[PDB]
Amino acid sequence: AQWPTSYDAAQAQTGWVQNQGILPGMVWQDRDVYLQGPIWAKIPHTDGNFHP
Amino acid sequence: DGVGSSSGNWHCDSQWLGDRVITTSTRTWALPTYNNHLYKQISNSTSGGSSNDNAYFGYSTPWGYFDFNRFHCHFSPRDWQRLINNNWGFRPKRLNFKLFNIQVKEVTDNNGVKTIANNLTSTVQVFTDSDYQLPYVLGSAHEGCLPPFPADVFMIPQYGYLTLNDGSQAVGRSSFYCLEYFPSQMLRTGNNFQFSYEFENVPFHSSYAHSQSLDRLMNPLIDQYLYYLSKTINGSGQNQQTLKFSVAGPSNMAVQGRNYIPGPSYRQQRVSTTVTQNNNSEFAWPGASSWALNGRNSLMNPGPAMASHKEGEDRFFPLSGSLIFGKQGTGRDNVDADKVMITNEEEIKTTNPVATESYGQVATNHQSAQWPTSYDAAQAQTGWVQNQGILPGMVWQDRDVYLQGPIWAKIPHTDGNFHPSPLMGGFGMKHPPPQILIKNTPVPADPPTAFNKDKLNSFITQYSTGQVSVEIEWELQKENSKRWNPEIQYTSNYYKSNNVEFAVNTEGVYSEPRPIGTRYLTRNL
Amino acid sequence: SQSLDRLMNPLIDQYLYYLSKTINGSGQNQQTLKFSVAGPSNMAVQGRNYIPG
Amino acid sequence: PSYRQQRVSTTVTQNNNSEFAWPGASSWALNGRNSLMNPGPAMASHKEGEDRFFPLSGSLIFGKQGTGRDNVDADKVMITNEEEIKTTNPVATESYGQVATNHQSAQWPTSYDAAQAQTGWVQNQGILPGMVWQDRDVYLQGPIWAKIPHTDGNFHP
Amino acid sequence: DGVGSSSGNWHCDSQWLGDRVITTSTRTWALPTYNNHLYKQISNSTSGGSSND
Amino acid sequence: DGVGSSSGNWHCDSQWLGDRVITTSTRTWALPTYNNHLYKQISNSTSGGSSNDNAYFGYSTPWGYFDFNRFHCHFSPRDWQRLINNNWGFRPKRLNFKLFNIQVKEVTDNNGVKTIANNLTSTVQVFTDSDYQLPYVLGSAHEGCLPPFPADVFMIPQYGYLTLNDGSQAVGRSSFYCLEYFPSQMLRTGNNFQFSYEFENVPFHSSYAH
Amino acid sequence: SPLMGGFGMKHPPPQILIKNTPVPADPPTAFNKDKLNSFITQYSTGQVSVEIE
Repeated sequence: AQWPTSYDAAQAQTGWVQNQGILPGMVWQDRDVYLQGPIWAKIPHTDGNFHP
Repeated sequence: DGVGSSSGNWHCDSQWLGDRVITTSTRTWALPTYNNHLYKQISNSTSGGSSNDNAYFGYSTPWGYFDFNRFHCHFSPRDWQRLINNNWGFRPKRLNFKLFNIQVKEVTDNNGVKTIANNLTSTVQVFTDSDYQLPYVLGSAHEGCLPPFPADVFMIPQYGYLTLNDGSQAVGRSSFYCLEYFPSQMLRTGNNFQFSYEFENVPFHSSYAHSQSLDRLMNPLIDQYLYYLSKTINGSGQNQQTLKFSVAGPSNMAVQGRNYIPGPSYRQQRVSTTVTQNNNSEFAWPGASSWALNGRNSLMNPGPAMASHKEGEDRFFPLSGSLIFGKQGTGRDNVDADKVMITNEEEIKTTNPVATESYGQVATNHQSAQWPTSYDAAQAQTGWVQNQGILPGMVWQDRDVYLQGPIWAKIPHTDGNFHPSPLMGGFGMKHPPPQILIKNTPVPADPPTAFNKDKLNSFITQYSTGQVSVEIEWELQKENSKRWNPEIQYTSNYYKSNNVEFAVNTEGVYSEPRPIGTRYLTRNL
Repeated sequence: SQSLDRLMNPLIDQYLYYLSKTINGSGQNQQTLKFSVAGPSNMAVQGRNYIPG
Repeated sequence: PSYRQQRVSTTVTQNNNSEFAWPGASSWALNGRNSLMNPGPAMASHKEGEDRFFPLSGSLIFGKQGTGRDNVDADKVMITNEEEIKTTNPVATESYGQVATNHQSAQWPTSYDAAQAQTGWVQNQGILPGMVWQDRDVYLQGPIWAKIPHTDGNFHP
Repeated sequence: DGVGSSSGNWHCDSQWLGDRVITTSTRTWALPTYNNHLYKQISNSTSGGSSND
Repeated sequence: DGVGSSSGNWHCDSQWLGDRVITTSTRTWALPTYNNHLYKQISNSTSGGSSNDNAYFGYSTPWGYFDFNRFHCHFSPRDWQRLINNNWGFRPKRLNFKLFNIQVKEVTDNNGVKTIANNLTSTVQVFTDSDYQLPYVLGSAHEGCLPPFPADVFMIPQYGYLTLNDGSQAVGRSSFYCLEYFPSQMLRTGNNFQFSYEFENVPFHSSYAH
Repeated sequence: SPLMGGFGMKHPPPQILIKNTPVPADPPTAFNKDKLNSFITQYSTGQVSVEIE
């Protein structure tokens, strides 16, 4: 709000989130498979992965 | 049945054992006739022309349901104090549910005077959705729970559900459920109903606060064997670039290397309880920080567990990042701040980011010196991180539970989820306690003496009452801390007052004066 | 057959409050704090346990 | 995942002629206190073909034998580099990628409404499904173990 | 008979098996007094003069 | 339950043995609805401005209690004469309590005329504070005991208790008790209640003069 | 020994509490979260027997 001096005061501002990573409490569905689509894939042999 | 015999007993107490506590609650309920025994399609168009964000399509059913998904339904205030002052964690194990002492009454309203009489031959239908084949509405923090005070008589809420909508219209994928399509038994006089359920394995709720912060886990006496960049120029300037490194360092704890980082964040607008400090503009929706789904904006209600405010300022709260309860007798439309109770998660500030602050800063360019040409050279620039997703090495605490807060929620049946702890607090399960549906069996009035194929729409006015008992066994996690100084404990204030806290007033109205958390004891890390 | 933002009971209010007004309107020094119950008519601001992926 | 770090060159003449160790540090805050994002998420130290660049605080820096403790030169310290994990982890001093920030549209009724496609830089990216990464390497002079903080939740501790 | 006891249950569902399906339906009925407990002879003449058909 | 069957009997007499006497008393009681099923905070301020000596703070409950803590509740005047004219001392040993023949009535008061009818499906809740977890008010010489004459019908008194007070105000140490926080069972039609108790060892009362 | 006369005990005969179970009147057909304050006017009567040796 105002408080000592004037220029310091500023209204609430928001920004757009174009990319969002995983957060706790998130839920989602994986991509659908198709009759012409692939069946399986090999998970790369790495130290870590998420939802492979 | 009969004057000299009952169909059920008292059963209202709490038993404390070594590592277990068993709570039993008994209440008296009243069940009216809902929707005149009809299923009705409902939508936002039936309540005027609203915005796209509030459009819905669903059905209202003549059934009622039992709700005890709140902690005060099972713990007395003193029992809650015993739980939170002596245990590091707790979790439900199994529950027992009983329905008994059914009484069905019929009402006649002729020429003004109203008469109520017993209807001994009427029935009440009860079933449990143990296969989770119906929409689950117990995880939306709705009213109609068992009253916290055992002496109160409560009304059973009406069951309704929503499905897919396009504005106020439906689509072919929308589902219609008839609750009479579930097994129906024939009952005699004096019957009772009961069933048991076992809670699936859930983690203990963290009913403690951390005595250490994530950025202060090092030894304050010993240096690290790691170096950090401390100087880039000698100072003065023309061509003074250099690279100097230093050891950190109890005197430079900020730049020390660390193994773990604070959990995820999602920026919320900051609101002050001192109204003169807020901006002189209407910002509740404009600065709400919401999320969108299929073109519909939904408020980011509490959301990720984040610290409510920085240290030394409890007058600030996130716009929609905290649970807000209403005081006893508080209205429902545009009430003042003194009529509501705003919770704060200040305990988790040791591991979770502040809800009204940026997660941190990140580099947004490549600093470069002169090199061929001049305009190409640019100083280092950073940008604010307003939302940060999960990163490896992240740690966080979940939202606290409250005496007036919800207990459990149903995890949506989807392909994937991450850390399915309910955002309003509690235990998230794939198979939560099943919904218990109840309804009065319709009793038609006198039909005409000539056959008519239309369904009957003239019934005897009836309602039912009875007693309901729910018993839940909880597992306890004891504390074995080596802390020397005394801990912080929840306690009542000795100072005199007109009324006793968590009691009834002169008019006989029970009230809960403040919200009670669970994080009073402390532990390291 | 259900959306993540429409999992609540459309007939029963929540026991949680949300900030609904910050000024009385007109202006010079009109800051205030008003809270409300949501609310089948205000499903957007209801508290929820899970969020989209 | 990634978390942008400032890029510093071992060739001092290539760096900006200004004092930036704290100002461009890329830190995180807790209870009003700023703490350096010391090494942090495991990310590739530099792009291929340039080992003269290192992240500001994204690498373990050991001291040589007999090295002092206050304001020592670069030749007195040993800067590690995680160049091996560049096959799966993002470069520490680069953006994770680009994302769309608007709706491209053609003409349609009126003119000013029309807008070309625009993209923005992603400086920090959290965990997403289908992500894979390698953890930070261990060293002969490095630590062996650590205690996971006793909290309600953590990810990949 | 009695408030605490019923004489019948829900029994309304359908069970699907390999080569069999079992359907169960339960409804509530109302039965009035018909014809004032009398048997009555009826004919087309009692409803006017109709055709031979 | 039923016309042809009762749930309890006469049981009103006194048996004299060698060194023991057994007294049995049966009375008919009436229990109204107290406090409109509410718990109410009470204090001296609610009854005007009294002196500091009479200040109090407590609660009134919708419960009633049974009182037989008077000698005429068990001894007839002739039985009392037999006791005091022939014995140097006496003391209680054990007691048996029974509640039976419960009848719940509902009252309708429309346009003046009052009608009373049976409510066969209603229940009455009874419990004993065998752990002494509630304030004890039977040792204050209060009214509401069983009438000395067996033929009299009496009203069950309302239960209330007091706690710590500072004038008409309360303090943090004050306790609030809810009687519904005790075990509650589901009852059918025609039930009865009974329990036994053994008196702890007490000295004989000196029923003599020196 | 009680000053008004009699036998003083640490564990005297326990208090026996009794109450009529409330029976609410007809509730409204629309849900309301407030506790019910409309009950059927009732009272109870019976017999009590106490035997002391």
